[PDB]
Amino acid sequence: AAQTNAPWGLARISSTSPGTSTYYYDESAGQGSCVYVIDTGIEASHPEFEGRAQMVKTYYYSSRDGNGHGTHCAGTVGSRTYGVAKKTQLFGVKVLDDNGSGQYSTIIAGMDFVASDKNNRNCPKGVVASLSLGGGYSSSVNSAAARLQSSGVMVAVAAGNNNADARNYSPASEPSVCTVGASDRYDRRSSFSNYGSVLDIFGPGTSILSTWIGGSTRSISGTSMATPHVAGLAAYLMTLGKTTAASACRYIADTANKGDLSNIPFGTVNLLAYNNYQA
Amino acid sequence: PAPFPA
Ligand SMILES: [Hg+2]
Ligand SMILES: [Hg+2]
Repeated sequence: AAQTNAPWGLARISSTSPGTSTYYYDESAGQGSCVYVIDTGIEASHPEFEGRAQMVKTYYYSSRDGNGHGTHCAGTVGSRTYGVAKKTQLFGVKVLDDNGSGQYSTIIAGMDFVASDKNNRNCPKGVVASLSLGGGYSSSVNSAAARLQSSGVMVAVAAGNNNADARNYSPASEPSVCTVGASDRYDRRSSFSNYGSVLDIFGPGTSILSTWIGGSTRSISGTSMATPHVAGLAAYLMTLGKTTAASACRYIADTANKGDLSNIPFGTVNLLAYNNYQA
Repeated sequence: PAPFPA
């Protein structure tokens, strides 16, 4: 299948070169897989979700996304128009408040929750968790991410936006998960993107069009935006039978576009998420 | 993370 005049990030991910506008992907589109979006919540009633999204847990008074970031990221994972894995099932876990902040203990609790909750969901092709968040180094947060990963969920986490080495940021510095840097539409490292030896891969993160609260859309920038691209790609490849939750990150890096990015400091991988689609 | 710009 192809999606014509797709958002650039979607086209980038099924192209070996920058500048294309069609997103080519396999029709299976992630069906059978499940992606937990651990964020500010998701506006499940947004038409772009086609009813494939639902709220599963909140740590606040409401399960509603009064922020928009979460709806934005869920959309890149699997909305019809803006998503990588157009037929995936989305589960929202609200660990962030409507201002976009949350405590480390509630974000740890949300990760533990997914590890358990996945056991009562029917996700024949596998389970992914997408974490477009992070903060200063915490060995406890790193540790919750590693547990989630080992429980059998593909964990994709943001590198973070400080144009710094991701080693001082958590969950980003947990080696066992998949740390995602951001790039822009010219194949440059996003100016705000963290880097370092701990990154596993890059995805589109600058001016990403996706769903927003109130049934609208909006383009924002951030490595937070790159994360769902890789989470969606993982879900897509798992339903294709290419990889598993445990090896999905390494598989994405193995099949990435190599050496295409510019402004990558020595020590950081030069790998861009790539779906390898062939009609 | 990264954000929730243009
Ligand atoms: Hg987000
Ligand atoms: Hg987003």
